Amino acid sequence: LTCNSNDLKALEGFMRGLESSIDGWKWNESSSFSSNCCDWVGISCKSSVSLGLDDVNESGRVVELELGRRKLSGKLSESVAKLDQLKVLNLTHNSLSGSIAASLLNLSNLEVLDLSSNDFSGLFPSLINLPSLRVLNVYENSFHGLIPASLCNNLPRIREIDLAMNYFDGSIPVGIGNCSSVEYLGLASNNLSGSIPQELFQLSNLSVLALQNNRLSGALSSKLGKLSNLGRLDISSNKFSGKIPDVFLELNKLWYFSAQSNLFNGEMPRSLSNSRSISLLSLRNNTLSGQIYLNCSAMTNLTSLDLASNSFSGSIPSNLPNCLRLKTINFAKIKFIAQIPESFKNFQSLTSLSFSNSSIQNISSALEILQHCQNLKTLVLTLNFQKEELPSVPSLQFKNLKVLIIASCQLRGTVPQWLSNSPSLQLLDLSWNQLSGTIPPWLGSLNSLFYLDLSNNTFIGEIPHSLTSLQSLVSKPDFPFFKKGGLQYNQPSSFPPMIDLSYNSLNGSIWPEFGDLRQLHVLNLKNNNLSGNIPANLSGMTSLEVLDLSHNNLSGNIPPSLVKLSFLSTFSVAYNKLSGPIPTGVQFQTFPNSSFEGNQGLCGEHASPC
Amino acid sequence: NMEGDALHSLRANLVDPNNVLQSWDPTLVNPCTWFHVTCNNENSVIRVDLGNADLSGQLVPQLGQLKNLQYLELYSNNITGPVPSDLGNLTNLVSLDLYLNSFTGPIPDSLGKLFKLRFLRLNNNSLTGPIPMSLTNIMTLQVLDLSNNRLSGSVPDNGSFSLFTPISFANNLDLCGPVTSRPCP
Amino acid sequence: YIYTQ
Ligand SMILES: *[C@@H]1O[C@H](CO)[C@@H](O)[C@H](O)[C@H]1NC(C)=O
Ligand SMILES: *[C@@H]1O[C@H](CO)[C@@H](O)[C@H](O)[C@H]1NC(C)=O
Ligand SMILES: *[C@@H]1O[C@H](CO)[C@@H](O)[C@H](O)[C@H]1NC(C)=O
Ligand SMILES: *[C@@H]1O[C@H](CO)[C@@H](O)[C@H](O)[C@H]1NC(C)=O
Ligand SMILES: *[C@@H]1O[C@H](CO)[C@@H](O)[C@H](O)[C@H]1NC(C)=O
Ligand SMILES: *[C@@H]1O[C@H](CO)[C@@H](O)[C@H](O)[C@H]1NC(C)=O
Ligand SMILES: *[C@@H]1O[C@H](CO)[C@@H](O)[C@H](O)[C@H]1NC(C)=O
Ligand SMILES: *[C@@H]1O[C@H](CO)[C@@H](O)[C@H](O)[C@H]1NC(C)=O
Ligand SMILES: *[C@@H]1O[C@H](CO)[C@@H](O)[C@H](O)[C@H]1NC(C)=O
Ligand SMILES: *[C@@H]1O[C@H](CO)[C@@H](O)[C@H](O)[C@H]1NC(C)=O
Repeated sequence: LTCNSNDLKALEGFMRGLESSIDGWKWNESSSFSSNCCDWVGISCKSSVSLGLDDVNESGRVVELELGRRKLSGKLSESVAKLDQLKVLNLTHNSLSGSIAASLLNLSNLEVLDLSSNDFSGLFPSLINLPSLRVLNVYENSFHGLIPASLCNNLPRIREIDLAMNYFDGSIPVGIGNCSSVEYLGLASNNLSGSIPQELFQLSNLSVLALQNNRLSGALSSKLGKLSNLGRLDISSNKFSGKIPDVFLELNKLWYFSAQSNLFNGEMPRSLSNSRSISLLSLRNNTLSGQIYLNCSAMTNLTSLDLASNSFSGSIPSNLPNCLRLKTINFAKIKFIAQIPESFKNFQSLTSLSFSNSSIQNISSALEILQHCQNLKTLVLTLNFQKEELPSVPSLQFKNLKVLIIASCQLRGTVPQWLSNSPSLQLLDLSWNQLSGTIPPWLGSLNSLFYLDLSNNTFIGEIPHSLTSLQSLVSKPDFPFFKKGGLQYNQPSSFPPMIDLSYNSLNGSIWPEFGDLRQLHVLNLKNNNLSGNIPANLSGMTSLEVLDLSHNNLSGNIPPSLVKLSFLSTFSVAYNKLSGPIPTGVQFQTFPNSSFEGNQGLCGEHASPC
Repeated sequence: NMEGDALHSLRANLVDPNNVLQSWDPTLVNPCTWFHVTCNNENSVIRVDLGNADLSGQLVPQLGQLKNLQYLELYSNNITGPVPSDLGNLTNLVSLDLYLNSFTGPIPDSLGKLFKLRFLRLNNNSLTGPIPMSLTNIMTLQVLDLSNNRLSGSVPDNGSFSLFTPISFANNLDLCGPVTSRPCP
Repeated sequence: YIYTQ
């Protein structure tokens, strides 16, 4: 109940190290807060008698200091090591900088040390005596040089070690094998190089191992089969090489394996094709070759399978619909030059499929097959079927489809009616095709659609009024997408809401009612026949980041009300019939002179004086 | 990625009742797909347009880490606290708009290290103290609005201030000079 | 256009 005096003096030292005051602590001494550190917020006391301290005084001792997310700036004072009964030290997600005193790695009672997400830098202390420590987390700091070679010599009770997101360098220390009790080891996002020391495979309680994003090299030795309790392994973004060892019968708990973006080659080992455990499998962006083979009788846990961007040859495996839990497939950038097997009509587990840039052919049968997969949510056909004809058959139905992208195929035909059988469409990309006709007004009735890309086609006619009324533009496991370097979008909600009709033949004017779409981030009308006045009411699109009207026939004035778009970063009226003063609002003054070019009668700032 | 970290530091420090920062996800390899951020072709942030976003909270020094930043538009919000000196580390800035906010404290002297700056608008805040002299060194500066602050001091007509007029310094605490309406004693 | 890889 009553703060120990030495503990209080240690906490007072910690306090000066900081550049700002912690609320819930009596700080300045003009503070009206309690002088008893035990009622300070983030501090937990235990009786001296419960800690087995039999001495003359009965006082509260500080066993937990938990300051996570308190917005702390300063150093970490050495005097924190004066608190000898400390069990938990949690400083996570703060601004603290400086080095870590060796003193603090000497505390005998310490159980959790969590320093993560700070500015700590310099070398990590080489002397670790922390015989009570379950958890050591330095994730996300500025530490550099070697991981301590002696790291585990004094950590007999250790459970989680996380060094990830630092500058640590060198080979993983041969002493990493003395970590015997460890379950979690994060090394990812560092400078580590050389081979994996054979001694890593002696850690028999190892459960999760994160090695991704380093320079690790050499083969991946068969000794991996020694870690039989391993459930999750990320080897991604290193440079390893050679065949993948055929150990997967030995790792019977392994549910997660990610080797992507390495130099691996040869065929996938037989045992991996047989794993009864693996759930997520990502091999993408390696040199793997041969005919893809999975025993879907053996593979009863498979859910995410990602082979994209590999050297595979032969046929699309026709037995994959026999993997009963399999949900997502990224087959992108494997060049099959075949069509989709008839048997995919039975894939009822599949929610997401990408054949992007896989040289698939006969789109007519592709859609006829794929409509029978009831659970299809995401379908990416980009860069296939080149020059074929986008089926106009009314019969096709994808009921559950959220995302449809068939882009850059040079497809011919019109926007087909069958697409209306997907009332839940959020995202539609038909861009970069030979598609013709008029954009059908029924698109307006899609109540979930927030992203529409019709760009770089032959469409003609007017923009339909109904787009003005799209419900989701009026008001408000993993399958990465990349947008043409390409930026990565993790799910559909990551794309700014968009209407991109750019690069077509559309005639007509721009409807005033666009001002009703308050959730629209991007409007791209560039490169069309659009004529008439830019409506003042565009001012009402409050969320609009990008407004591109360039290369059209538009006449009249840029409406001064466009100053009310405060989020508008990027804008072009270039090459139109436009005339009059350019709006002087703040966003406009930051637009480049090229945004207004090719309009003779435009004047004011950005042009010749009116 | 360090730029993502900088802007995320800014996010943890702001207050966003309308979720305009909802798309800002620190786990991403960079922040180019984040809404309201624009990057150049080498994928480095050249714009942040947060104007009139109902944002509250405060800035952060980490803002100073965006080496290619050009336009910082924070105007018309409720952001409070100091204007960080680290802002002076942005050499490529042509526009800094902090106006119509709640900022207090003085104006960093480091602001005079922005030699490409066209637009400086700090007007309509609570800012106090003197007007940093280095600003006269910025010859590219087209617009200056310090009006409606608590500033106190002398304002020379030398250098780039020869360009400006009393409306740029109007409605302060105690300001005098030839570029102002009141001559110094 | 959007693609995956
Ligand atoms: C540190 O505290 C945060 C809450 O601020 C918590 O989420 C995290 O689990 C703690 N770290 C450890 C190692 O317990
Ligand atoms: C592993 O532990 C043993 C026994 O304590 C010791 O001989 C060896 O030096 C340790 N490993 C390293 C490299 O410190
Ligand atoms: C690994 O697990 C078992 C049970 O969790 C335990 O008995 C043993 O202490 C652990 N192994 C080592 C090497 O400490
Ligand atoms: C593919 O792997 C190589 C070599 O590891 C890497 O450098 C490259 O960035 C990877 N490509 C992608 C898009 O991940
Ligand atoms: C299947 O995967 C799940 C996690 O998705 C995991 O809990 C389980 O261990 C795996 N099953 C087997 C048989 O290993
Ligand atoms: C595939 O799996 C089943 C069940 O595991 C097994 O009995 C069968 O012989 C395997 N076939 C091959 C060719 O691996
Ligand atoms: C498509 O594959 C081609 C040919 O193999 C390659 O040049 C190109 O990078 C790929 N494009 C995309 C977006 O995947
Ligand atoms: C539009 O499409 C063709 C291929 O369909 C492509 O080569 C061209 O560069 C694209 N142009 C624009 C304006 O996007
Ligand atoms: C744009 O052009 C006008 C005159 O045509 C000029 O005063 C202004 O400085 C130019 N803006 C830029 C940044 O080039
Ligand atoms: C303007 O005068 C001030 C005050 O004496 C001085 O500090 C500053 O450097 C001068 N600027 C120029 C460019 O002459």
